Amino acid sequence: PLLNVHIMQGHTPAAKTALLKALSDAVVQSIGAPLASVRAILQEYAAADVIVAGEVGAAMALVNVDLIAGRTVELKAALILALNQAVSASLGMDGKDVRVVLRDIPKTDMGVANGLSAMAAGR
Amino acid sequence: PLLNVHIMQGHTPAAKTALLKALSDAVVQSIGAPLASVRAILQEYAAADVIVAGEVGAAMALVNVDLIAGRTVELKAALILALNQAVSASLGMDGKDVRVVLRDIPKTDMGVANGLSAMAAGR
Amino acid sequence: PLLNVHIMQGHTPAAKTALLKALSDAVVQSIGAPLASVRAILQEYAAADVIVAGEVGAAMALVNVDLIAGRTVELKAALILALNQAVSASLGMDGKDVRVVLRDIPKTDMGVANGLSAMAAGR
Repeated sequence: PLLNVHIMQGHTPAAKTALLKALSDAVVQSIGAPLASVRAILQEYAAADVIVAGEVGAAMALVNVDLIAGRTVELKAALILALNQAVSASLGMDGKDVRVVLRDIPKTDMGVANGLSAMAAGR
Repeated sequence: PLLNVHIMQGHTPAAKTALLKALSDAVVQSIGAPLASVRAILQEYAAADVIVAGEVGAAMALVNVDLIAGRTVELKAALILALNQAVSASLGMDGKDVRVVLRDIPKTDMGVANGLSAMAAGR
Repeated sequence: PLLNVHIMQGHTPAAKTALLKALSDAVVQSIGAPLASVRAILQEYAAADVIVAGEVGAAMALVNVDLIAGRTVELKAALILALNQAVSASLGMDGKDVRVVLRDIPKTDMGVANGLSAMAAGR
C-alpha cells in the first residue's frame, strides 16, 4: 500500500519518524502486506491552511491509502482502525481528529517496480 | 468529504482563508453534507512546479475530493460547479484554470472518527 | 489526466523541468490524451519525511494519475511504463524506486473547465 500522510505543523522530527514507522508496521500487522510493498510519505500543514467542520485552524490528521483491490471488508476495517490508532498514539492526538481513506486500486491500475503493473507482476 | 486543495503560491492570507471557508460552504450547500464531515487542507505550488497542457509554469488550481459513494450525478454536478466557483471567486482566477476531481469512496473504505468505517458508523 | 508527482528534495531545477515535460509527453504518447487535458504538479519531500519498506529516508518517487475511466488494460500498462521511465530518466533514478498509481474517474466525477463535469462537456 502507498500512504500519503497529512499532519499539523508542530510535531518533532523524532515524533514524525516514529509516526512513519508506526504507520508502516500498522499496515503489515493489520492486512499482512509484504513489508516491501509498504511506503509512506508525510506532509505538514500550518493551522491557517486547514479547516475542519467550518473551523479554520482546527487540528486534523489524514492518512490516504492507495492499495491493491481485493481486500475483504474485514481487513479494510482492520487497516483503517490500525492506522487511526497509529496516528493517535504516535502524535498524542485524539482519534476523533484523525481520518483514514482507502482507495481500492485494481491490479491493472497499480504500478510496482520498474513500471510494471501489479497484475503484470503477478500480485 | 475530505478536500485537498492545490493552488499557486502568491495569494494573500485573507484570500486563502476565504477559499477554505468558501470550499467548506460549497460542500455543505451543494450536497447537504453534515458540517462535521467536511475537511479541507491547502497546499501551495511554485510556478516552476506545475505544467499545464505542455506549458511549464501555467497557473492552475486543483480541488481533490474524497467523498462517500452514492451521491447522484445531479448532486456531483452541483458540487463540482460550487467548488469551481469557490476557487474562482476566492482567488480571482478564471474557472477555466481550475479543476475539480471527485473520488467516490465506498462506505467500507472511508474512515470516520476513531477509525471506524462510515459503514460501521451507520452512515 | 491530472498528475500529482512526489519526489525527493535536492534535484536540479533543470531536472524538475525535464521531469514535468517528460511526464506530460509520456501521457500524450502512451494513451493519446489531448495535450490540453494533461496537467502535472510537483511536490518535494525531505528524507526524514519518507519511509519505504520500513526504511526511513529511502529515496522514492510517486506519480499519482487521476484520469477519466475507459482506458484499456493495454493503454494503462503503456502509461504506467512510460511514466515510470519518464521519472527514472529525468531524475537519474532507479526505476525500482518509482511507483505510479492510476485512479479511474467516471466522466460524471471529473470536473473540467468552469466547473462542469466531463460528461456535461462530453469527454
